[PDB]
Amino acid sequence: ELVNVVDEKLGTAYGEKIDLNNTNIAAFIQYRGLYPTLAKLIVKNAPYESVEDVLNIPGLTERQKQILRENLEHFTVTEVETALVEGGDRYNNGLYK
Amino acid sequence: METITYVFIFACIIALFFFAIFFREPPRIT
Amino acid sequence: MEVNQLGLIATALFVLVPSVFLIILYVQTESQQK
Amino acid sequence: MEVNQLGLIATALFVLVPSVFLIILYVQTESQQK
Amino acid sequence: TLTYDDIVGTGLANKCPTLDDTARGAYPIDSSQTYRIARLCLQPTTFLVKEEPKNKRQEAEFVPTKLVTRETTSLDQIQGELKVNSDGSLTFVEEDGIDFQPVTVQMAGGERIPLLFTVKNLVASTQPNVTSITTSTDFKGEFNVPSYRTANFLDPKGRGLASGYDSAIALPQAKEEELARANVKRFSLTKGQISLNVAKVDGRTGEIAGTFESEQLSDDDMGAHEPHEVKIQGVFYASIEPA
Amino acid sequence: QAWKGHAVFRNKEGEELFVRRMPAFFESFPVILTDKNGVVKADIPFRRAESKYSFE
Amino acid sequence: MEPNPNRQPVELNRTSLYLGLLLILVLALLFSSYFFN
Amino acid sequence: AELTPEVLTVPLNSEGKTITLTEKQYLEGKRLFQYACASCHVGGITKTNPSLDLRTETLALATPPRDNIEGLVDYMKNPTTYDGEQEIAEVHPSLRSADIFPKMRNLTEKDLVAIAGHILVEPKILGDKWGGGKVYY
Amino acid sequence: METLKITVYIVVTFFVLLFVFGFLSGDPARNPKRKDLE
Amino acid sequence: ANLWERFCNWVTSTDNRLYVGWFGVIMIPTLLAATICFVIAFIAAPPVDIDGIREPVSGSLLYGNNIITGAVVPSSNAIGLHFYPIWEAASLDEWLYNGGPYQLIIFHFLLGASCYMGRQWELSYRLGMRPWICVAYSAPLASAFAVFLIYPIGQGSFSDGMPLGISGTFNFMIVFQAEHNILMHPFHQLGVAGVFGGALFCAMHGSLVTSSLIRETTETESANYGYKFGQEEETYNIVAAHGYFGRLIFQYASFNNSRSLHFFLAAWPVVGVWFAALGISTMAFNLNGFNFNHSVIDAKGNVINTWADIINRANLGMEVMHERNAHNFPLDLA
Ligand code: CLA
Ligand code: CLA
Ligand code: CLA
Ligand SMILES: C=Cc1c(C)c2cc3nc(c4c5[nH]c(cc6nc(cc1[nH]2)C(C)=C6CC)c(C)c5C(=O)[C@@H]4C(=O)OC)[C@@H](CCC(=O)OC/C=C(\C)CCC[C@H](C)CCC[C@H](C)CCCC(C)C)[C@@H]3C
Ligand SMILES: CC(C)=CCC/C(C)=C/CC/C(C)=C/CC/C(C)=C/CC/C(C)=C/CC/C(C)=C/CC/C(C)=C/CC/C(C)=C/CC/C(C)=C/CC1=CC(=O)C(C)=C(C)C1=O
Ligand SMILES: CCCCCCCCCCCCCCCC(=O)OC[C@H](CO[C@@H]1O[C@H](CS(=O)(=O)O)[C@@H](O)[C@H](O)[C@H]1O)OC(=O)CCCCCCCCCCCCCCC
Ligand SMILES: CCCCCCCCCCCCCCCC(=O)OC[C@H](CO[C@@H]1O[C@H](CS(=O)(=O)O)[C@@H](O)[C@H](O)[C@H]1O)OC(=O)CCCCCCCCCCCCCCC
Ligand SMILES: CCCCCCCCCCCCCCCC(=O)OC[C@H](COP(=O)(O)OC[C@@H](O)CO)OC(=O)CCCCCCCCCCCCCCC
Ligand SMILES: CC1=C(/C=C/C(C)=C/C=C/C(C)=C/C=C/C=C(C)/C=C/C=C(C)/C=C/C2=C(C)CCCC2(C)C)C(C)(C)CCC1
Ligand SMILES: CC1=C(/C=C/C(C)=C/C=CC(/C)=C/C=C/C=C(C)/C=C/C=C(C)/C=C/C2=C(C)CCCC2(C)C)C(C)(C)CCC1
Ligand SMILES: CC1=C(/C=C/C(C)=C/C=C\C(C)=C\C=C\C=C(C)\C=C\C=C(C)\C=C\C2=C(C)CCCC2(C)C)C(C)(C)CCC1
Ligand code: OEX
Ligand SMILES: [Ca+2]
Ligand SMILES: [Cl-]
Ligand SMILES: [Cl-]
Ligand SMILES: [Fe+2]
Repeated sequence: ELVNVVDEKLGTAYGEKIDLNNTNIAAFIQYRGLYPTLAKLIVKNAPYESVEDVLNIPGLTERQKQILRENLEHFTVTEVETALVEGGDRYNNGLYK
Repeated sequence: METITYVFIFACIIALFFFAIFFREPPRIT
Repeated sequence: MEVNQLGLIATALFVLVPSVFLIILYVQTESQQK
Repeated sequence: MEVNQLGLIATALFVLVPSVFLIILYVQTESQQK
Repeated sequence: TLTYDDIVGTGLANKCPTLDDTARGAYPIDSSQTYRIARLCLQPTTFLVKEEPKNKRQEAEFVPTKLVTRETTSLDQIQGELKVNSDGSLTFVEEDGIDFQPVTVQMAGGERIPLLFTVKNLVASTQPNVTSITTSTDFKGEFNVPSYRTANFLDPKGRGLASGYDSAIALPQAKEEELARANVKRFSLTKGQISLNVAKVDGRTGEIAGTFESEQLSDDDMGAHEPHEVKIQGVFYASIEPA
Repeated sequence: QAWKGHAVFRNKEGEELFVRRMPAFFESFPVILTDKNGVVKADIPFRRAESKYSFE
Repeated sequence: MEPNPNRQPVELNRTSLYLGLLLILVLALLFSSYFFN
Repeated sequence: AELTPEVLTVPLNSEGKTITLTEKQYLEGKRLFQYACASCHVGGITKTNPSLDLRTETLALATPPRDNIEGLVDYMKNPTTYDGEQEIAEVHPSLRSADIFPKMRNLTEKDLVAIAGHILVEPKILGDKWGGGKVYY
Repeated sequence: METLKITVYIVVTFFVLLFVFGFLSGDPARNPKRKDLE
Repeated sequence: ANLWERFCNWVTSTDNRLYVGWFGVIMIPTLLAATICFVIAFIAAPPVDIDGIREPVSGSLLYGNNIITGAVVPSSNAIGLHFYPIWEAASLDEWLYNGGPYQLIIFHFLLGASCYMGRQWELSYRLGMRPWICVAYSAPLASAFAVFLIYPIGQGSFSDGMPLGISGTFNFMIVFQAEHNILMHPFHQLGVAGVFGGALFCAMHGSLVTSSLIRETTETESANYGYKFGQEEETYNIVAAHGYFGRLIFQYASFNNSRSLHFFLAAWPVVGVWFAALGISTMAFNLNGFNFNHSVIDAKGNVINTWADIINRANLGMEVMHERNAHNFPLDLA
């Protein structure tokens, strides 16, 4: 029984929040202070077993840690989807304006 | 069968070109 | 390809019938007295 | 009925080609001088 | 020393570096030192495709094919960690580089076989106790083969995975079930395997060269048909460095 | 597509039975099985009411 | 060009037309069943 | 509809203060924006980085906030990435990099105010079209 | 494929030479009226 | 006469059923090669990766096309303007995959048609005619050059040449509209005036001449028999024709001079089509149609759409949908 995995993923938290394991990096522009520095660090250090694990990325400033903490309510994690993360698509998913 | 039809019609047209040129009724000054 | 199975006869008669009409008229023209 | 789908064009051309040959010949015969 | 203008349009740019016949030395591994491959290059010379068994169900063979996508096939500028393991084996952990090429080859009779020839996320290991890399060293390991098309790719009727229609819009009232495999795009991710057989070593420079053979699946057209099995053979080159 | 393999027919006693082959002349042909010596052991009966040789 | 003397007129009278059409149509009526099969 | 004083009234700072631009300032703003910015920011988008636009909400969520005259003027003096983390004058037009972006050389403080005001007023007029890209053309 | 290449090159050169030398062969003189155009 | 002299006499012979001539010496082999390659490809060529993205497009009849859908597909975008003769390929299979037939055909065709034009001059010279029929032929020819050579050059790839096929032709047109807004370009409008006008004057002229034919036949025979090939007397009454058309509009809007009339008949479509061709050839360098997108603005600054903007929306649909897998970056710059 054949499933479109992206559509299916849209029915998980991926469709509701920024998925640290899958969502393309431009989504981090949605919230103050995340783009591009933290966005880059997050994508680079993905996947994460839980949202809070994002606080454990090495080299972070106290400022960066606080911004992340203020933005945890906007993050989620789901299983890594090959279709969303191959091709460097997390950095450029072929969508512009 | 479609392809056969198309190529056939084309070939008929080319043959027609041949007859229309070399076996035309000759123009004659009266 | 899943073509219309009547396309062949349609095309064939489309070519043949008027072509034959014309050949009949031409040939019966040629055989008239000069 | 599951007939051969070429039976129609086969029969049609079988009838039409020689019939046409004969009609051509007859008509160009009639147009000849009496 | 050759420049771009010397190389451009010659075909040489799709070739891996070679080492001359005198390069039969040994490159010492200091197990206290960390190492990297600074450049891994793979130049395919033959693509073989496993014929689909007639139904006799004997051993279907790999048959030769003709490359139609020209000299666009090599993987290069690949780099990654070269770990020294506790048992003295070396493990290459591919990090980055031009580690894939779409390639279309053509079978006898005309069938075209697209594949993503790749070593993405390659993890290849030697035999234990390799105190030096020699012309007797080999690497064997596996890699990832993602879908030949990525998720945005749209088929000729506009259907796709991450984009596109989800139905056969040209057939508004056709029964969907028979078309499901075409309507519902799927993203393949499979494993490939590769052996690197070192034939030449420059002990002084850290350069090694040899032959490779890889095995992987070809394009499955986002789940529309069964992929073919491909075996790729060619030559390789790598520069080992302390890092 | 493929050879299914060679079919060997046997009765309940384990004797090998051989299907009588169709000669080219016949558009249709009955199904009759004999032993190695040509003695009838099995068939597909037309009329069943007095069948003695059914596969069953 | 100088004309060809081997040329002959061709004829088919009406009776021959009717006979021919009869032949063709009856042959078609006979064989058609086999063409459709 | 008219280009009223209310439309031309835009936030001066983050502290609730507004400034009312004149019609001539708006025109100057359009002209100077076209002159210095539109090559990349035509219609409110960004051609060399479409992920970042000139929509007011986006500017509001930039660091430091850019959804006011002051934020935009400072940006035009000392542009940063969207999170404020690095200074990008070296690859983005600014007064600070007027040496390498020569069109910024004749831009005055007044000019910067006018451009900023254009950036804030235009979406009040054009709505989704501003920063919308081709979808909304 | 080298032989095809050489063959085509030779053919093309042949016809081109025919064209050039042909128009060089007193073409202005080849008309029904005034031929002395030299 | 020696052999060369004899050969020259035959080549330029006015008695050949079809004139050969020196232009014909180049034209014949090139057009034969182009024709043969075209026909063979159109029937039997395998799909071609036109856009260089390993997404082969089937053009030939045997690979699932009919006459309307069929084409010889343009060479790969990966090739660009590189010369891709058969011998640059490692194999015919490669040559075919990458669209070599397209280059072979269009190059032989363009050479051959240029020679066709020269040949028209040449024969006009041999027959003691005035020489400018070929100049009229320069109008369609230039247009072919525009779509097979100049546009590819400007855009940097023969993959952008017009495909050799009916639907491929339509593809080329739609994409051209998307990328240059050609309808809004005055050279294309002049082209349209050229062909609409050409047809109008053709029908008009036809109708007036036909209308003033002098009675030479009975009602039971074709009026065409009223004219005999090579007769000295004109077959219609131009004074009556002019008398009619001059009253239809007004006297001075009608031609009483047949030569002036026929010159007009030659010039209108030829000049118009020259402008069409120059339109394609200059949009080849992206000097595009008029852009009145958001030209009309109300007092507040609200955009007030005009028909140009609706055109713009259609153009947008075309732009975003064409070659759906070829673009990785937001702007289509060539
Ligand atoms: C009228 C004859 C004619 C002509 C003009 C061409 C022309 C062309 N064919 Mg060929 N072709 C021909 C007959 C001809 N063909 C025939 C009969 C065949 C069947 C055997 C073929 C088979 C064929 C194939 C299979 C292919 C071609 C292709 C080519 C092209 C490249 C040729 C080349 O590189 O030449 C190199 C030769 C020269 C540069 C000549 C230089 C020597 C002279 C003496 C110097 C002066 C020339 C100079 C350039 C200026 C011109 C003079 C002018 C001022 C009057 C070219 C478009 C290829 C193609 O189209 O690729 C896409 C290709 O694949 N052709
Ligand atoms: C009544 C219907 C109508 C009219 C008036 C026009 C009018 C015009 N069309 Mg349009 N067109 C039409 C229907 C019509 N079109 C249709 C149904 C289609 C298909 C959907 C098109 C498609 C079309 C296209 C694609 C294009 C045009 C364009 C043109 C112009 C040139 C047409 C031409 O040269 O024809 C040939 C006819 C002549 C050469 C005869 C002369 C005609 C002129 C215009 C009349 C002069 C009258 C004069 C003003 C009266 C003064 C009297 C004086 C003596 C006192 C022209 C302005 C073109 C354009 O946009 O130009 C800017 C263009 O590109 N038309
Ligand atoms: C009413 C609507 C309308 C009209 C009247 C036109 C009319 C025209 N269109 Mg336009 N077009 C339209 C709508 C319209 N278009 C729209 C809506 C679009 C957007 C989709 C376009 C997009 C468009 C494009 C992109 C182009 C045109 C062009 C043209 C012209 C085509 C004719 C030509 O080029 O002759 C010139 C003659 C030729 C091209 C023929 C060359 C013949 C060669 C020399 C010989 C061939 C021999 C052959 C193979 C064998 C012969 C038989 C054998 C037995 C001998 C013409 C001006 C084209 C153009 O202007 O070309 C210059 C052009 O490229 N149109
Ligand atoms: C689509 C429009 C169009 C076509 C197809 C066309 C076609 C033709 N016009 C000719 C002539 C002319 N056309 C003229 C004015 C015009 N012609 C126009 C529009 C057209 N004219 C317009 C609008 C005008 C007004 C300006 C003049 C003034 C002339 C002539 O004097 C000339 C002629 O002789 O008229 C009878 C003929 C040239 C003969 C030749 O070169 O043989 C050489 C080629 C041969 C024998 C075969 C080549 C086959 C090739 C190799 C096939 C492969 C390549 C093709 C391009 C593939 C095309 C595929 C399509 C699907 C696009 C040819 C029948
Ligand atoms: C209810 C009411 C009150 C009723 C009252 C009616 C009352 C009686 C009216 C009287 C008063 C009246 C006159 C007032 C007029 C009102 C008003 C002006 C009406 C305007 C109507 C209308 C829009 C005018 C349009 C103008 C006009 C029709 C434009 C088209 C004409 C066009 C421009 C011609 C130029 C083109 C020219 C180059 C054509 C030649 C090319 C082509 C024809 C060659 C073919 C050819 C030509 C030959 O030449 C000959 C020889 C031959 C062989 C030949 O092949
Ligand atoms: C599939 C790949 C393989 C391809 C192979 C094809 C090669 C063909 C070679 C065969 C040669 C036989 C041809 C003879 C027929 C002939 O033309 O004779 C007719 C006359 C009579 O010849 C006349 O002949 C006379 C003698 S006699 O009458 O023949 O006895 C003589 O007096 C006179 O000088 C002479 O002109 O010849 C001429 O008028 C001059 C030759 C003109 C031929 C030009 C061809 C133009 C082709 C254009 C390309 C477009 C094609 C697209 C199709 C629409
Ligand atoms: C305010 C702007 C400032 C000015 C700037 C100037 C701009 C340059 C203008 C260009 C000048 C044009 C000169 C024309 C002369 C000429 O053709 O003479 C040749 C003949 C002479 O007329 C014939 O003249 C004959 C006498 S004689 O030959 O002149 O001696 C006579 O016998 C005959 O009856 C008569 O019809 O002209 C004609 O045959 C009739 C006119 C036909 C129109 C020609 C134009 C070509 C077609 C239009 C182009 C198409 C454009 C639309 C696209 C589809
Ligand atoms: C692959 C390409 C194929 C295209 C080729 C086209 C095929 C053309 C076939 C031609 C056949 C036409 C026959 C001419 C028919 C015709 O002209 O006959 C009359 C004809 C008389 O000829 P005459 O010598 O009298 O000269 C009269 C001339 O005007 C004839 O041109 O006799 C013959 O032709 C010999 C054959 C006798 C045929 C008699 C049979 C008819 C009896 C009825 C049979 C059906 C009913 C049976 C009931 C049980
Ligand atoms: C058998 C059969 C088949 C069928 C097909 C057919 C139908 C065939 C045909 C018919 C046809 C239809 C054929 C043909 C061809 C044609 C011709 C043969 C023509 C001629 C050509 C030429 C010779 C000309 C040339 C010229 C020159 C010289 C110069 C220039 C001009 C011209 C071009 C004119 C099928 C597939 C079913 C199956 C198998 C078998
Ligand atoms: C439909 C049908 C199908 C198909 C069919 C076919 C395919 C046909 C074709 C075949 C064809 C395709 C026929 C052929 C032919 C030919 C003829 C009948 C003869 C001739 C010629 C001639 C008559 C000419 C004359 C000449 C001229 C040209 C020049 C000079 C010299 C001469 C006089 C010699 C089938 C059966 C499968 C099945 C069923 C149905
Ligand atoms: C400064 C320049 C340089 C150098 C230059 C060069 C040194 C070039 C040259 C010189 C030359 C060396 C040029 C040319 C060519 C010539 C001509 C253009 C020829 C033509 C031919 C004709 C036209 C003839 C005609 C005809 C013939 C074909 C046949 C018969 C008749 C007649 C005689 C009429 C370079 C590039 C390094 C770099 C940049 C700058
Ligand atoms: O290839 Mn045929 O079309 Ca001239 O633009 Mn860019 O490239 Mn492609 O897109 Mn749009
Ligand atoms: Ca070894
Ligand atoms: Cl957004
Ligand atoms: Cl497209
Ligand atoms: Fe006329």
